[PDB]
Amino acid sequence: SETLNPSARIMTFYPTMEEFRNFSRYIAYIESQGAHRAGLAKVVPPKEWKPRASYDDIDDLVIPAPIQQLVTGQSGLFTQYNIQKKAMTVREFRKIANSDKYCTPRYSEFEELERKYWKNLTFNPPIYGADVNGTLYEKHVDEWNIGRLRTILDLVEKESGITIEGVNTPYLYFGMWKTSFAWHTEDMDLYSINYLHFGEPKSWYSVPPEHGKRLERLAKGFFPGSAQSCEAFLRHKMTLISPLMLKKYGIPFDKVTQEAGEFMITFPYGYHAGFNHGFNCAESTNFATRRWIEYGKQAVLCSCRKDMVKISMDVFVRKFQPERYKLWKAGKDNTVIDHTLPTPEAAEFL
Amino acid sequence: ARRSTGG
Ligand SMILES: O=C(O)CNC(=O)C(=O)O
Ligand SMILES: [Zn+2]
Ligand SMILES: [Zn+2]
Repeated sequence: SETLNPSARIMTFYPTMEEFRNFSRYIAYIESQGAHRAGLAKVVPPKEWKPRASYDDIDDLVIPAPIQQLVTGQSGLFTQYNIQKKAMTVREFRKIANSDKYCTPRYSEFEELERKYWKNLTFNPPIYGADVNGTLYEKHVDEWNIGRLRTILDLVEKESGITIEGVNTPYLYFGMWKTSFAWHTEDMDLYSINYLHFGEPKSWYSVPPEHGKRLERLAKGFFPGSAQSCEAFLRHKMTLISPLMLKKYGIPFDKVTQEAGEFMITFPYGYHAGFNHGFNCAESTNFATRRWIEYGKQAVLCSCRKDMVKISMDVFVRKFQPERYKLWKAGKDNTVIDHTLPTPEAAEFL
Repeated sequence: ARRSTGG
């Protein structure tokens, strides 16, 4: 912890090449600084580091299921419907993105573009080239390689043999102006990594994990029909709530803009939302630490859909909590999570 | 299973 980052503000890190080499050790280090308390962090990599030599050979890359984003609502409360469109290349996507109809409006400060977004998000539905299976990293890149991070999340594939797309495999996201990502935590309350490869920025909104229940209570009051049908209806990723609506109901939050060549980290039970400024490309996957195991055991999942991501927590409890295995199996494990506490791997930084 | 953007 309550001493480090007591204001729960987003923190930016500038590691050296030596500090940047070990992924998990840096995640543990930034938690010893109190970064997890905001639910989101920014990491600027060393200037010498490059994951790919050039982005000039990706026009023939196929986006199998691009989505037209239809937004409905008023007074800072919205519902986003994602409509599947036919397959298109990155060349076909860039032409539409940069066309007069879908291009970024003229602006001075970010506050002006942010005002423009919340005023126009229901008009001219844009196309989002989201959830594309793939990587833009070169095979030889060993530092922060999204396709092979080497965290404890590797146990799900190593022992079960289970492959979950976007969770333990990389996803690419081709954006344009006004394309959004609704309010959500990660599947099973995992962490996530987001690298922006090139193009226009991506802006983010975050709610601290310790205040996450307050956002859930507010969303349930605004969409009571959605709450009755599904316990975790926010996992459907359809709800847009503006920063003015958050401020009105006393929900604490912070904002941040990610530029090309920067990393964003999301922490367990960290609610986040945002939008793209214009044409770009991002890479994303999920990861875990020893701190996540308790969040995964207590994650409230979607009940109405049968395709949803659910991980067997058994393998993590057997290896990391052998003393609690019988207690947890009998349902006698009644552990209360402390969101301010850092991962046990942060021991060497104290 | 599969990670999604919803809608
Ligand atoms: O970029 C997007 O639309 C999806 N990204 C995220 O929400 C993430 O990396 O957790
Ligand atoms: Zn996310
Ligand atoms: Zn549901």
